[PDB]
Amino acid sequence: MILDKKFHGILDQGEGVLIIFDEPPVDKTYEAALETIQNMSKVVDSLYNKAKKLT
Amino acid sequence: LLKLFTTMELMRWSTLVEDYGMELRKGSLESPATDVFGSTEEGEKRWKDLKNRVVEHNIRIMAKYYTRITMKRMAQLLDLSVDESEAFLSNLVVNKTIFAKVDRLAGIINFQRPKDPNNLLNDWSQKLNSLMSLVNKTTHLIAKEEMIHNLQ
Amino acid sequence: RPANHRQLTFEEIAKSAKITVNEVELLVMKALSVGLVKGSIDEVDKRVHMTWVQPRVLDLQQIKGMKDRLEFWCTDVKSMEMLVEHQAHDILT
Amino acid sequence: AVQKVVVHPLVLLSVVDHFNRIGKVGNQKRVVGVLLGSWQKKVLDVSNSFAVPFDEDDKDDSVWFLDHDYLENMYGMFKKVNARERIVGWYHTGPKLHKNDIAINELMKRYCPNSVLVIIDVKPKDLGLPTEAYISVEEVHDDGTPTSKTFEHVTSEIGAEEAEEVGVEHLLRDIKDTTVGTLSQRITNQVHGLKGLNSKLLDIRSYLEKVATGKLPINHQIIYQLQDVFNLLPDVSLQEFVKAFYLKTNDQMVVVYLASLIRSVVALHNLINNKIANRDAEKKEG
Repeated sequence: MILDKKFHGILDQGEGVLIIFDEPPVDKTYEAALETIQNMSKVVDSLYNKAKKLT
Repeated sequence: LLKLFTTMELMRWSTLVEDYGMELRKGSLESPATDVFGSTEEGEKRWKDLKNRVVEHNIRIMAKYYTRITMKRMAQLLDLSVDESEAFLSNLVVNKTIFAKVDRLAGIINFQRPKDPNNLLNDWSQKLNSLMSLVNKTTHLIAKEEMIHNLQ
Repeated sequence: RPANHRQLTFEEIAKSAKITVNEVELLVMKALSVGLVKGSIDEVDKRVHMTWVQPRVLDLQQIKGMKDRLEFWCTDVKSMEMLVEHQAHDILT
Repeated sequence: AVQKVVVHPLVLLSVVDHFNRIGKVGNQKRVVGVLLGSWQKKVLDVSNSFAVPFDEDDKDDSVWFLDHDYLENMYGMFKKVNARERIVGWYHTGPKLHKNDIAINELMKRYCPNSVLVIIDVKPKDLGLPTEAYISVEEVHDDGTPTSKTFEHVTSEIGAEEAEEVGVEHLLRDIKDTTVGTLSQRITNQVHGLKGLNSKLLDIRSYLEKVATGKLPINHQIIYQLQDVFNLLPDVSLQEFVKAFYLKTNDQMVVVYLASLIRSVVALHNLINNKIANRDAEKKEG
């Protein structure tokens, strides 16, 4: 059920220690990574227009 | 009633044992104590759930203070077994103890020290501390600056 | 001690109050019950952390130390103002 | 009772008129003006005011000259032309609070309701806010001193409702609006250290002077709260706030990626037009 991600937790065999944690700011790295991936096409297309007009 | 009002200091119930005993003995006032103990089981439920109710209520009072009373030592000062303290925790899981921290190795519990998001908790504390120092510093500074004007 | 590891332990309380280690919890519990202190200690091993408190009588070493730390804060804010404003006024204005 | 007040700049420009109609006589004393406002609502709102001939004595401070007929006639005609505003209090232009102000304010405490007091400066050289609302209420003191009139500082704000913003903005033509961004922020971040430096440096010198050379109790009781709040920040070791520096510095990294990426997007039209315009204008020029 942790592999199913229904709640926050992780098991243990050697020590049996239970740890519960969460990561609230999920909407930052998604929007940032999408801006990087979308801007890659912008810079590459710019290099296509300049590479087309120069050579 | 004053001991049950607020700020319940951790005291021994043995002092209340003779108080309840004389409460059953004296007939000048609160006479129907034998009527409280009329039924063979109802009075026992009122007494066991009474001492249980105050031994949970004092936990709810000391839970506001973050002093880390170290309930492992508290179980030694109260002279009771840790098993019925685990049953008391079984009363806390229905008493909304979800805001707590336990330990696998030791037995000390923590009613504080959350994950502490710095954007909410330390944000709030720094806001009230810094701003309170700013406006509180602002009031008595010029207020005293007006208090010294009368010396001329 | 206003600064420099304000954190302390119950040894000074039990030593100054000639009381046992079993009653220091009731002592700090009464101290929090009166309402003159708000200290909450997150310790594991026995420690004494305190918070806001009022002298209410007098302190001359805290008047002189108040002038020392106060003048230090003032000259540090002045030093940061001259430092940042020195080149900041010349490059931004 | 009253948490904050609202003072329009019209009364302070009427103090500019107090400094205009002097006539170069050589007195320039604390001319007392009759402050007007709206005491109905919990917040105080000054709309306009007027003045009354006020003259004191050189040596004796207890001399004060007011007028009841002029107050009832100016207030009667002002109420006849505008009945939405009534008497509230007064104000003096003197920078120092004299002892006679309890007797001057006592008249408008008897005849008028609880009057608010405002101390301003004759010369606009003070960088701080010139208006300080001082409520005239009697407070019980813990030391046992007899109950007397106490002037507690009430916070004040200088705002205009509809027209005075337009008139001030048109008459100045030099001040700038909010204008969030580089200049309005960096100016505050540059001069703010002087804005606190002149206040604190201007206060703690006479404060430290009155520490050793002080008598006539200055309410030393509040000094314990002063140094207490000053000692409520005992140079935190910053151990717990490290992760907060990681959060604010991570937002700094977000601003880095936004600046670099967005500016890299802005470089498109420039680094394209610079070529397609120059080479085509050059190849088609002749």
